[PDB]
Amino acid sequence: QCVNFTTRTQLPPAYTNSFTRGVYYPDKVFRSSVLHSTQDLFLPFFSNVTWFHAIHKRFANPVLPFNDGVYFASTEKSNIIRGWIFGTTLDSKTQSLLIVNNATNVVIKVCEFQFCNDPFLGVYYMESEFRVYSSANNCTFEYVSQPFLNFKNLREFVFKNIDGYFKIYSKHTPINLVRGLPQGFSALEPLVDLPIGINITRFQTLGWTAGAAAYYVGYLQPRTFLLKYNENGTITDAVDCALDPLSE
Amino acid sequence: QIDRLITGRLQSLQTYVTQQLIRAAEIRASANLAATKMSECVLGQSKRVD
Amino acid sequence: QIDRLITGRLQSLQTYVTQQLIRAAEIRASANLAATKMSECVLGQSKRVD
Amino acid sequence: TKCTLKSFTVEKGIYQTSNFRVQPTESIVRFPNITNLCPFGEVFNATRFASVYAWNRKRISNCVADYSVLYNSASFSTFKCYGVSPTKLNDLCFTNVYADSFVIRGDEVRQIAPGQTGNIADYNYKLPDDFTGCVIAWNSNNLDSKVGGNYNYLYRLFRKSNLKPFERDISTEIYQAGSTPCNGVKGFNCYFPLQSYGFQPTYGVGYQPYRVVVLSFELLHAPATVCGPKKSTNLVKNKCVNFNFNGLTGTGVLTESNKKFLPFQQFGRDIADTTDAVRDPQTLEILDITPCSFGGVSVITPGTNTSNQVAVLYQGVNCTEVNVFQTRAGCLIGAEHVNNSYECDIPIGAGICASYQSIIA
Amino acid sequence: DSTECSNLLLQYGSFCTQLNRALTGIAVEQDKNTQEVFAQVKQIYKTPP
Amino acid sequence: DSTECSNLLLQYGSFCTQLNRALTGIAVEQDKNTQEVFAQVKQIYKTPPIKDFGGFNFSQILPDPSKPSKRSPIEDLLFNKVTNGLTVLPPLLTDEMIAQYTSALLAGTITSGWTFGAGP
Ligand SMILES: *[C@@H]1O[C@H](CO)[C@@H](O[C@@H]2O[C@H](CO)[C@@H](O)[C@H](O)[C@H]2NC(C)=O)[C@H](O)[C@H]1NC(C)=O
Ligand SMILES: *[C@@H]1O[C@H](CO)[C@@H](O[C@@H]2O[C@H](CO)[C@@H](O)[C@H](O)[C@H]2NC(C)=O)[C@H](O)[C@H]1NC(C)=O
Ligand SMILES: *[C@@H]1O[C@H](CO)[C@@H](O)[C@H](O)[C@H]1NC(C)=O
Ligand SMILES: *[C@@H]1O[C@H](CO)[C@@H](O)[C@H](O)[C@H]1NC(C)=O
Ligand SMILES: *[C@@H]1O[C@H](CO)[C@@H](O)[C@H](O)[C@H]1NC(C)=O
Ligand SMILES: *[C@@H]1O[C@H](CO)[C@@H](O)[C@H](O)[C@H]1NC(C)=O
Ligand SMILES: *[C@@H]1O[C@H](CO)[C@@H](O)[C@H](O)[C@H]1NC(C)=O
Ligand SMILES: *[C@@H]1O[C@H](CO)[C@@H](O)[C@H](O)[C@H]1NC(C)=O
Ligand SMILES: *[C@@H]1O[C@H](CO)[C@@H](O)[C@H](O)[C@H]1NC(C)=O
Repeated sequence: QCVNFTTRTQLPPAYTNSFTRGVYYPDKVFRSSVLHSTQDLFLPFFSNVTWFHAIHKRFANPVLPFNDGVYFASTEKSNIIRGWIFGTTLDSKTQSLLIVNNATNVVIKVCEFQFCNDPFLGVYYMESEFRVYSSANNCTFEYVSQPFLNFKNLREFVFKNIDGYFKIYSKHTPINLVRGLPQGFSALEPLVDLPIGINITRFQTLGWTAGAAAYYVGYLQPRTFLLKYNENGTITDAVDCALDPLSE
Repeated sequence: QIDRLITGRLQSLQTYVTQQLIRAAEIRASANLAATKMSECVLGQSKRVD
Repeated sequence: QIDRLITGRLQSLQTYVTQQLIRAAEIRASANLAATKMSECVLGQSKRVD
Repeated sequence: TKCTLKSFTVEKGIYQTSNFRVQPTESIVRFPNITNLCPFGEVFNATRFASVYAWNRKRISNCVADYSVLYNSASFSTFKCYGVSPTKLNDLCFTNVYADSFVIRGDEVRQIAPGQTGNIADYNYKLPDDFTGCVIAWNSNNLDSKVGGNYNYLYRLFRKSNLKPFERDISTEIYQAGSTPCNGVKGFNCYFPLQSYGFQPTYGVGYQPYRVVVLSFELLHAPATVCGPKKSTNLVKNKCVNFNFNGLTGTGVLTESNKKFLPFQQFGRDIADTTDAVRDPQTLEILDITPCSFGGVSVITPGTNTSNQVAVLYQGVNCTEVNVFQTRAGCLIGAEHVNNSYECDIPIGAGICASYQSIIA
Repeated sequence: DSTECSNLLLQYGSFCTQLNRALTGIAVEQDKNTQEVFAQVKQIYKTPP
Repeated sequence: DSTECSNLLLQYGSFCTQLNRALTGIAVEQDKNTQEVFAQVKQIYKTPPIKDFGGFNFSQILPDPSKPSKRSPIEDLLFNKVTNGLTVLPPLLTDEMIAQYTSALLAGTITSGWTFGAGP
């Protein structure tokens, strides 16, 4: 069951600076009071990231190419974002991922679904509206895990497809700025690795009212960073070796 | 594969020992100069300029 | 094939840097001698024979 | 010393001859807890099994399979593998496991194998010639058979062409024995394709039903979510042992550490990018791994024409881990330490010297 | 300019860094030699006309 | 600890012997350097208890009896301002011994001029 929306007011997506966010732990290795340099898919500091808005009319749910790595930031309050869509063609011809977070727990499924052109949810002020797919033919992997969850809460996410391992990184950050991204440093820890081993090149983020929601999309690129580990082992600062000559 | 690792690590070790020998030659020249300064400036008064 | 070329050229480069370091040590010794001569023969009169 | 200098006469001095190495004593392996067991209880001892023409394919993935328990069960009258080794099942890894469960006669068990020609192989269930895995069969007289005849299980008897590998056929199209047309109505030379089995307890060996489950492995580019079990031994600390922690193997002395790992972190590295701490998969504690106390062995000797007495220095080695005196250079054995001071004769290091007068340090 | 060769060369570690560092040391050493031989006076003197 | 790697390494001859020999030569040469710089006098001289040197003040270069290492203030400042099969061999002369040698040189050059360098 899908439904077309036509009450949107057409508006091009905005772009905004990345500042000094997007640094994640490249491995499970503890380090203390040392400077470590590694070559891994990293988001260059101070780049334009795509900005998607949802406010009332805006409800931006486009479908974007994955390339080799994607950065998700979400200045999210009251949990309007409930899932994600990952795959190649997003139909029953091919095999895609279903990564969702409903009112009980998070479900990770690798099945041949039939996604709607307009996948969306709805909350009555209690949620009883599930319009995200129409069929589910062949599953190949099901996984249940612990739940991941003025804008107050910030969610950071990095996704990669390296040798069949789907690495997800995350951080919860307390923010108090209303409109755009804050300025500061935040290291992302690895939360879960998915041994999916499938091709993925395209993805989608998951009258009526459009709740106050916003999120950002950035892209990962192969380069070299210089990461600072403190005594307790947390990445406090990082240096992009190819940003500007001083950092180099 | 172990022979490849052995020749690589052996080349690294020989490079390290060679540069250690060169640095040791430089340090030995500096120490001979320091001994000469000790003898001629500390144990005596030197007429040599600078 | 590229590994053969890489090990050969890296050996050649290391050899070149090794004699460069040795000749640099020799030239540094000669320059230290020249500085000593400048100090003791140009900036003063030396009692050291020859 | 004579062997190292390659001479029978050794002049006075100190010579580095050997390299001390604290040999490992135990071999310690710790692997995480064996959780998420595969649902083998709903497969191999389920209530009812499927028919041979409509075999249920059960897929096993995202779990650890303990093949020891199944392999040590003696109720399986036929445990034959065709592409792998039964004694290696608990170590090798596979992407996924497909279980093909069906019921056939006690004599038709052999036909579920490559290179076999028969009714079951051609019209009911076919395996490829490059099949890998195991075919497991066990007697089911006391479960499937009934006094009045178990007619629930059907099998395909006549088909126009041989079966392709892992192909099902759930259609009930009427077979044409001869050349006369048949539009789905039975006639003189047109019979039903599926036949019911005549399972009765009174029959001897040869007619009893056998529940047969066939496991086939896949080696696709996806990660091998199905692996064998892991056997973790006990932990011995504060000794030079062989440790292998989740694929990280080496030698060292394991002690308690006051460093605080973040929960996701497993390994730890120092400035020189060498492993120094690892988190134990069984118990969430951090063990500092210091290297086993190696050192260069030096032999202190006067001239062989003077005496044959020697003193031994273990450089940078604590005396408790090897006339036994502890210097800042290392552990010096064979030299009696005196409280008086002389001129240096044989240099040891850190202000200590050795001389022959007995060898004094 | 080959990227495959450079990728294979990266697997040899830091040999290139050592060679570049040694050559840079020699290069600055030459300038230090010239300074220590000739720049012995911070005072520029001129002969009278 | 790999036995097969060592078995292969025996086919390479005495490269390890060469490297250990060269490093041992460097190690003994460092001690020889320190001997030739500092161990130039075989008499250990001490400064007199009364520091009456005609108004000259050597307190910054003479050893401090309050310190446990018996280093001079300038020496203590210098020591404060300067910060897998591999073993670091300690030097033959400790920092205390080098401080004593320097103290003997200072005491000789203060109480005796250049005479202690050419005899009694
Ligand atoms: C919402 O709009 C989209 C875009 O017009 C619809 O997607 C098309 O659906 C028709 C079937 O009616 C297909 O023939 C087209 O190929 C679809 N377009 C694309 C790009 O795939 C979608 O079906 C609409 N939703 C509903 C419920 O009708
Ligand atoms: C020699 O010099 C030292 C330091 O230059 C003098 O020590 C100072 O003494 C005065 C008064 O006695 C103190 O207020 C200073 O704090 C001392 N300085 C230090 C660094 O401790 C010393 O008096 C001088 N004269 C003699 C004879 O030793
Ligand atoms: C990002 O893109 C927009 C338009 O595509 C451009 O105006 C902006 O300057 C870009 N950002 C940077 C940092 O160049
Ligand atoms: C959430 O999704 C799971 C998976 O289908 C389902 O079992 C559960 O009932 C759902 N909960 C709610 C509240 O919709
Ligand atoms: C995938 O689903 C389709 C339709 O549901 C089915 O015809 C096909 O056999 C399925 N593939 C497999 C491998 O079972
Ligand atoms: C994945 O699919 C895309 C098409 O969306 C294709 O360009 C790419 O080559 C595929 N990659 C693999 C590894 O199959
Ligand atoms: C490391 O954690 C401890 C927790 O007791 C804290 O006291 C200390 O300040 C932390 N280090 C830094 C650099 O913040
Ligand atoms: C049937 O097989 C399952 C396999 O998981 C096993 O747990 C169970 O004990 C078996 N039943 C009997 C009666 O042994
Ligand atoms: C694993 O088992 C050990 C021993 O029972 C227990 O201490 C530990 O909490 C278990 N879980 C994990 C995640 O290590």
